[PDB]
Amino acid sequence: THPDISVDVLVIGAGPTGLGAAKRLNQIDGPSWMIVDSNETPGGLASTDVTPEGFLYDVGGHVIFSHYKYFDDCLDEALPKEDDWYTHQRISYVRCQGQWVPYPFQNNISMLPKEEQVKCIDGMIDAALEARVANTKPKTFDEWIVRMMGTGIADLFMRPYNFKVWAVPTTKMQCAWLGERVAAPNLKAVTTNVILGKTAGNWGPNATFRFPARGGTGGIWIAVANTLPKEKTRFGEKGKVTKVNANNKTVTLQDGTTIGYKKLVSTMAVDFLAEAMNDQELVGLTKQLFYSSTHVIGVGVRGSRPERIGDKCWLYFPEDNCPFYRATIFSNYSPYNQPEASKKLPTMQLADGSRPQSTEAKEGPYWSIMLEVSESSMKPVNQETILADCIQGLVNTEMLKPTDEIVSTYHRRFDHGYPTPTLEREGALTQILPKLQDKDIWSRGRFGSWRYEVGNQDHSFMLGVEAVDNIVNGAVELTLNYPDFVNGRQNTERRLVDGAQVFAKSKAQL
Amino acid sequence: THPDISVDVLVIGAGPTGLGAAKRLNQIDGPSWMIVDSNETPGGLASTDVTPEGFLYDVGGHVIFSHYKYFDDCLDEALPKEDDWYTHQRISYVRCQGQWVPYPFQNNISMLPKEEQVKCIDGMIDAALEARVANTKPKTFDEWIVRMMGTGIADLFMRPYNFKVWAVPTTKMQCAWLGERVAAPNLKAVTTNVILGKTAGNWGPNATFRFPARGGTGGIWIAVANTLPKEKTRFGEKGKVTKVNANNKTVTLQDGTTIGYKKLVSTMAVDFLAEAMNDQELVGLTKQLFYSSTHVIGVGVRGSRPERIGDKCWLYFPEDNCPFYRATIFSNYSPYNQPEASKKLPTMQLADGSRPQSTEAKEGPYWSIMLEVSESSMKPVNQETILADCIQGLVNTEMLKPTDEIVSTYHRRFDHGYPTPTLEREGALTQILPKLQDKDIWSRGRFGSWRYEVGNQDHSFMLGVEAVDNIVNGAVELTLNYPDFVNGRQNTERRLVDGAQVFAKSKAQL
Amino acid sequence: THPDISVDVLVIGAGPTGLGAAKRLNQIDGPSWMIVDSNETPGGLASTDVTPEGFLYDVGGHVIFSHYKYFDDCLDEALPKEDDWYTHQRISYVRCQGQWVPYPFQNNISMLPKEEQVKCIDGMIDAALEARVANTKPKTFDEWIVRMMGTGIADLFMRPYNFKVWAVPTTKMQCAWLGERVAAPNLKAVTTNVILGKTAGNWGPNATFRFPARGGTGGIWIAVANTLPKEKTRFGEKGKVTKVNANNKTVTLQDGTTIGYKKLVSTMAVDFLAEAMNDQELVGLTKQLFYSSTHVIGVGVRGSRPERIGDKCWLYFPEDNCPFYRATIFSNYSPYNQPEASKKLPTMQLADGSRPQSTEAKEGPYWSIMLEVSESSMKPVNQETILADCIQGLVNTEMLKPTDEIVSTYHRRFDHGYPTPTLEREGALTQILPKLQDKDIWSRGRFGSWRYEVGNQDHSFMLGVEAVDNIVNGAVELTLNYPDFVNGRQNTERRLVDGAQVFAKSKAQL
Amino acid sequence: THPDISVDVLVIGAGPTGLGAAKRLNQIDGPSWMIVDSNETPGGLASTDVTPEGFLYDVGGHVIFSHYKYFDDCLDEALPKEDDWYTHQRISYVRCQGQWVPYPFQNNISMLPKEEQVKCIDGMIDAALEARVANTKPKTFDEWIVRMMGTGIADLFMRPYNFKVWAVPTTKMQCAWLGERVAAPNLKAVTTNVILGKTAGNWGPNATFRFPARGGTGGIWIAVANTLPKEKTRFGEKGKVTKVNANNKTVTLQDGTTIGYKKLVSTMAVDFLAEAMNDQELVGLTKQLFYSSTHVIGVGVRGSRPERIGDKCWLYFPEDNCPFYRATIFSNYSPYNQPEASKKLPTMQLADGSRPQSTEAKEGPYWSIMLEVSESSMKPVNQETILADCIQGLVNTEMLKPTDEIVSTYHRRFDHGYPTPTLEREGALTQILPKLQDKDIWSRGRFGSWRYEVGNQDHSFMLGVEAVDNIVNGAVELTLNYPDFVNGRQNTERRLVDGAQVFAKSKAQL
Ligand SMILES: [Cl-]
Ligand SMILES: [Cl-]
Ligand SMILES: [Cl-]
Ligand SMILES: [Cl-]
Ligand SMILES: [Cl-]
Repeated sequence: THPDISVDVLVIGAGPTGLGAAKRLNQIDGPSWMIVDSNETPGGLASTDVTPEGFLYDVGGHVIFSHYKYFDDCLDEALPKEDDWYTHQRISYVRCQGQWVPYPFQNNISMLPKEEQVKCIDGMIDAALEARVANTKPKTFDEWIVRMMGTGIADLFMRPYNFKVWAVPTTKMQCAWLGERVAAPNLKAVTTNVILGKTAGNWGPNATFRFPARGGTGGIWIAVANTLPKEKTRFGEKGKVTKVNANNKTVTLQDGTTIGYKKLVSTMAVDFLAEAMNDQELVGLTKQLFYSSTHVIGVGVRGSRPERIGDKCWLYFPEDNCPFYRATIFSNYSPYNQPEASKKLPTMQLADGSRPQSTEAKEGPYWSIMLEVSESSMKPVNQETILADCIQGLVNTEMLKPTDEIVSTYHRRFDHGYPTPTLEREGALTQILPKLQDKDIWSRGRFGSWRYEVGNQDHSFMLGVEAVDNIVNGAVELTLNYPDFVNGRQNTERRLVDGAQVFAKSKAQL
Repeated sequence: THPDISVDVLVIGAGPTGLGAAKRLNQIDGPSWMIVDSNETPGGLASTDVTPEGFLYDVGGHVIFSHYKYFDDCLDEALPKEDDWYTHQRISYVRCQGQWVPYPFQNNISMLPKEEQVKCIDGMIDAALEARVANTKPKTFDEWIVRMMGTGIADLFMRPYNFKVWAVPTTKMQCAWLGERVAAPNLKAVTTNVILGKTAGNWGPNATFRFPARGGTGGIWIAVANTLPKEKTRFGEKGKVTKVNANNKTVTLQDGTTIGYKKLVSTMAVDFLAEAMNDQELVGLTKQLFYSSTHVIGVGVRGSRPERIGDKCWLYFPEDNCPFYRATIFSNYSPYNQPEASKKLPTMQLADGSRPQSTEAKEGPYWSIMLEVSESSMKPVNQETILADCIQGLVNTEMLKPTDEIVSTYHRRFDHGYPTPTLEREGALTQILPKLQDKDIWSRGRFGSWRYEVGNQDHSFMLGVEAVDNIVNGAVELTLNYPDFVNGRQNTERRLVDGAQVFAKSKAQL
Repeated sequence: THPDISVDVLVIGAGPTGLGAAKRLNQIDGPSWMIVDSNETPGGLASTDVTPEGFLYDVGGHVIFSHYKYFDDCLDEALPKEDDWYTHQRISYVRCQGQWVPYPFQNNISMLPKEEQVKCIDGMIDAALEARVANTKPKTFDEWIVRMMGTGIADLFMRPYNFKVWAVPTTKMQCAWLGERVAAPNLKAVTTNVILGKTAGNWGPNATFRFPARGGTGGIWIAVANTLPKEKTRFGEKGKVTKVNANNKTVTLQDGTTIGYKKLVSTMAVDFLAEAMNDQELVGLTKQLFYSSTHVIGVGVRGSRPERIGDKCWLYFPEDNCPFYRATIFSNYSPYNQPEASKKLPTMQLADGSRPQSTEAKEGPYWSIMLEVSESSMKPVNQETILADCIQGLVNTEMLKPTDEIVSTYHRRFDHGYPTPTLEREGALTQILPKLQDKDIWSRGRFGSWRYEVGNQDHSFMLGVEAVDNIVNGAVELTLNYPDFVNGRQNTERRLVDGAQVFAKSKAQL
Repeated sequence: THPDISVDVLVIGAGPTGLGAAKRLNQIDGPSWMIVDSNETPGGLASTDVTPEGFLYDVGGHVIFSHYKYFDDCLDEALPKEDDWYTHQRISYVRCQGQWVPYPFQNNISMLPKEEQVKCIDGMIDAALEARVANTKPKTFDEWIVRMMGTGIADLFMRPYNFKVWAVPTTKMQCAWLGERVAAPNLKAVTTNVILGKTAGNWGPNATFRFPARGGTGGIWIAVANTLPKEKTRFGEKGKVTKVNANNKTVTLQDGTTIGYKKLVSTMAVDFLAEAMNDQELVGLTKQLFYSSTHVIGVGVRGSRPERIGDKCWLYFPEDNCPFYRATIFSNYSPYNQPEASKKLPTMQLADGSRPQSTEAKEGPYWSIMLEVSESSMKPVNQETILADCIQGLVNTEMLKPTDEIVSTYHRRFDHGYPTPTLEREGALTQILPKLQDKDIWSRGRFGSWRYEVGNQDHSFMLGVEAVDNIVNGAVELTLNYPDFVNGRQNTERRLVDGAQVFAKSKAQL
């Protein structure tokens, strides 16, 4: 019995990974293909939301750094106009003992209190000496931290912060993922800065970045998707997958529709995929994986951007005076992430949690703060108090004065927020993924393949691109299996226009 | 003024690298292409000669170990029959002080004289203690050797042997090339074997290998070339490139024929290429490279295979009692590498150099020995004596009895034999290659790109495949730039039939 | 009330330590002095017993190596005749798995079975690598052993043997005592000998030694004692100390005699001394010390010296097939340690424990074996079976054939045999000794000061000499407080005739 | 032919070493002895001079830290009255870049400029990392310095200062001598101090010291000499040795007197001694030694003690703005080192070298500065200028205002000042000293035995004491051969009243 639809390559999910697949499928223009998503708006976790008050919020505050020229190509194609983008410098700090320590923390001990400087420089001297002699490798994230930074910085920042964000102890995570995530501090340079009182916040791929002028980051993915042939997309309730029959290569949609595929690129969470397959073995396997949920909190506030806030981009909060691990001055990325000054809005509450002296709609201007709070079986959070707790936290960290007027609030919980690089992860993935591929199913993405090291938007996008390129041109999936390889190089070879398309164009013009 | 011929991609050279380009160009079947070679017979350095007496000789005794499924696919296509191949186990030894030390030498100290064992175990102990503390990297091949094996093994085997093959002292070479070439010995394992008297000759990719039943390895490349559209090839005097005009992208052949190209894949020696471009800058750059010439000496001998020879495949000769660094019992690979026993041949001489007691043509059977002797500006060789010196060497090493009857002899000198991994190499290549690429010229191959670590038949074949794959599909050239990456994995993704071809075939079906 | 006798310096005990004290007191001939001992025969633990059958036995088999010229002087004086001494070369072995391994064990791995050689060479490699990097110090004897020899040699010899002798686990002992006792094996030299099959039994002060022709080592001390003025000695029941009144410096003897002293040199076991002082605090401190008792077993056997025995001097037994840790072929030291061949003796029993076939007194010649067995609260021994058990052990270790005729037997238990270098030792001694000295009591000797590293006869002799030299001439007690100092040098300065006596002699000549 | 005088032991030189010998010869009161010196006043280099203006100057500013109770006893005997001594605390600083860095320099990096702190903390970090792994020993003082402090502190202080004092480059000196002279800095402690801004100037034996109320240190040795039997001393021109006839053990004095000896304790510089012996071999040997001369400069200045000067005791000057390596505020040690306030003196010059506005004799009070300048074949110094140069330096280092009134000046050059611990030293001494002893000559003292490690007054005194003790009581000369042993312990055994004298006294009481 024939399926309602038959394609060579079926793409499930229209987030960055899925759209990457679609883009390369569309570029090659060889096999037939189709992309579906239960959401009417493509973008997935890289989408932007809006409060009724006109405040925009990305899903946690997303800053792009591109490792791939291909990813750049597709962005330039979607938002080609110069004024589609703003370019910014990374102003990042960590909140430690009343003071803002420039990112990364481990490289800026100099901004700490004297007593704390001691504990830190001590830990590093120890670690540098043991390292001069070490011949074994760190078994856990935690060991790596101690080995690389010493007990001083471990206890002061690394350990408490990482629990606050991963929702699992540092001793429960693996060490291989953090090539380009965590900076290994040089003893000599660190003490030199302590002596001099200088800073060093240039480490990391976040140096300088682009942000879309309108629509938040979610705008990019809407623009990218628009380059696809509408009839090959199926977004909304009509595109919600409810069943995957690996054995006879057919997917079933919510509305009963059936799609037949030769090859399946799934970008939904691999545990949901296992469920949708009714494959008991895979379900059990995926159940060995671990993830944290993410609460994204949005706070719209009236007033000119306080000088105390300055041009800070994102801030890290290791201390326990606030529930959130990171905050972003989202209003700094684009003036279109919040209403214009002329827009009149009533004050909902003051930062201290009290009623405003006036509930009349007043003018702005406005600024915006975006928060993230992790959740897991090891770190539960109370949904009905988290917004209030977050706002208090903003007070406690002197992000807001208790008098500051709050004009808009945003709170949304994303079940699958972070794929946790646990000690167990690979043992599971090295079974799950191979077994899926033996069924002609490329499971890829932040939760498709579950590898955070390679879980950024560009990474995800390329996972989709490279899956297709593997399916069609026999390309090695570098991003999936070799995070350090792709992350350590400039990937310039693959382009939105490869030789193939050039030669075909010229043969058609004769 | 139009050229006689115009193709999208022109391939110069039909050795493995060139043919690799061809097979993928021919597979993709997109851009137009053409392949030329000055030799009527494709195969390059991987081809086979035959003496008038019917004894075959490869260019030094070639053994195939594949790192790529794609390579395997093309061999299977060209020689699909089970009985087209022989599969063998590596029986390799090193000749040291009257005894046969199993390969690798450094892993079998137990087979040496007691006095020599001491010198070696001592060396390793020292090295192992300094390694426990070392934090810098070796600057030369020689340092690497000392660090990894100790002075004992360095002076006994490594140092003398490597000069005898590379034709340059170990102190003039770089350390980066030897990932899978030189075995780093483990002190405990080595001494445990010395105590017990056990061996360990399983290290290396050569464990089990296959070899063509007929025509030598050259038979493979003739077969592979036959799967190409004949009309797209131009082999022989008609295909000899004499001039390359990079500025207007046209090549000129010996017979005056002009060929225009959009992309050039050049597999000739990059120094010859620079010469053919009349590009002074590149000629100067290429002259900073270094290579050794290779003398291949063949000796056909009458008699049943001596038990003293046994099933030995190839043998290493570090000592100075013979000029050759290696010997291959070529007759062991295939019964068709030498005449049948029923064939009658006259004896040309005895191993000791004297005349045969009888110049009548007697029967066999026969066995065959193939020698290699290196030459360079640092190690000259006398061509008119080398054959004789080699035969004497065979006597001194007890490979031949002074009474053994020589039936056939072979000697040929190949100017460009080994691309020497000198210290200066990369300094030159990282200038030569990029500058060539800016002219849309992909120089690839054993001398096309000059990197030995990736200079085997499968490496070369792939260098060509990947050059095309980069030109057409924007694939990254992994084999060229990341030897250790391609050598350390199973490269299974690229196939002689990719999804592209499958999907196009099914689209033409309906 | 005046005491019966009053001397300036009183010496309790006429072992080597006491005799040393006396000899220098007598040389200086300044302060008045006196030496007492409960034994009619001076010598203490360095005395010799005789069986009724005419078989001599030292208290464990004593071999002199002199660190002091002073010690040499007194022996030359006591036994000045050339033929008073025999000179020997140390032939020492360790009984391991049916074989005799030359001393020291850790230096002769070559003589072990192959399977065991591997275990050992492995341990040493591990330890050599850890050592290359170690920066801390060993906390226990055990740790020291591992660090210096590896787990292989530790489990095979060091750990089992050291318990067998010290009667306490190697984990319970300190590491500082073994400067010149335990050899630290060099990895390269060891493996070099395993490869070649050579030996290395020259390590240690025991190389070549001299032994008294007559009266066992006990003869020496009788002779030394005879050079003292008889009226200044009091040996026997008349010289047994029963009370020490530190407060009014008066000693009381068994026969009621009281002796007044200004300075006391006590060479009795320091725990006995505290008891004799009725000093509760010191008693409590001394009880923190630990010692092992020694069983000395003597076996006289009929027959020419078996060739299997050869010229072996002393032998170490780490295995558990015999209760003794060491055996000495005491008959080898001097022909006068056992009866002449012409002497007729009845056989008491056979080595297998059976009755002899003849109980008539037959002739010799004879040889003699001396054994040692340790006892402690951690290692009890059954006195009534130990002799039989020892004789069986001599059979199991093939020291005796079950047929060998045993002519004489000897067994005596010395309560204070070895002062155990426990972890707790120095904590107690650094209180005990100074507190005793504050009372003008120099407690010195193998059990007077309780320090094994400095507990040989010469050491003890010199402890007494230096004690007196401190009392009279303000000399620093080097042997007591700096074992490594005196052991690591040639002590040539102090002589039996110092300038003092030379100048006095010359002033009396005028 | 008999000598005019005959003694058992003859002592040449009445500095601290000679007087040490005499004191013990006098205590023992056994052999006959006699001490001679070419100076009417005993003290040697530890004697005091006086300027006509009434200003005292030690030979460089001598500060006593006693390692020996014996030394203490003799000083208590010579100067028994409480008010014979002043007790002080070590206030010591190093002059670096306009600031006073508390001694030791290496432990107080915090007091440096920020740019310099970096250079130093960097060097230590490097050093600490190499030390974690080092397994060889330093071949020179310089290497020791680098290894122990880093190139930072090496270039800033150690290297320049040590040449400025030793008159030789740090690379020309040996490493063994500096157990208690140079402090090995702990990285963690140093950086902790840099961070906190704290100090640490307690390291060293100089913590708290005592100084003779009257007569400078010279008063001590005058008082000590006075305790000797006058008739056994021969000081002055009458005591000047001119010949030493080692072969018939007779010494010849200036006035022709001949002294026969049995043992000779020579404290004159061993080079002069070899000369006096007319022993060619020893002359050659002694010429292999090296020494630096010492210029002592004394500056008396009118005025109350400037607050700028404070209670500083001695100060180190590594920088090249002054010729002197050390300065002492001698006036701070005792009020009797300079005239009383009431004394009237004319101003000789101003600190700037100009004439005084008034040559009338005005009152005080006064203060005194003592400087030291080194000289050698590698570092000449111009005698006629040095005084002025030194005064200028005092100006440059802001020790003196150019207006300060200089009342008195002192300058004297001591040919033998410092025995240089050169690399060659021991190779010479280990021949010189033993060869001398085979002749019954004990050469001892700062230049008698030439070892600086053990060349302070107490060390010297004891070298003499121990020499006599070796001659008479067969005592080991610990201070001569084991500097580290004596320096690292409290030497409490040898006293001015030993048991010997006590017992002899009580024997004569009966
Ligand atoms: Cl070529
Ligand atoms: Cl006792
Ligand atoms: Cl019998
Ligand atoms: Cl002198
Ligand atoms: Cl004036």
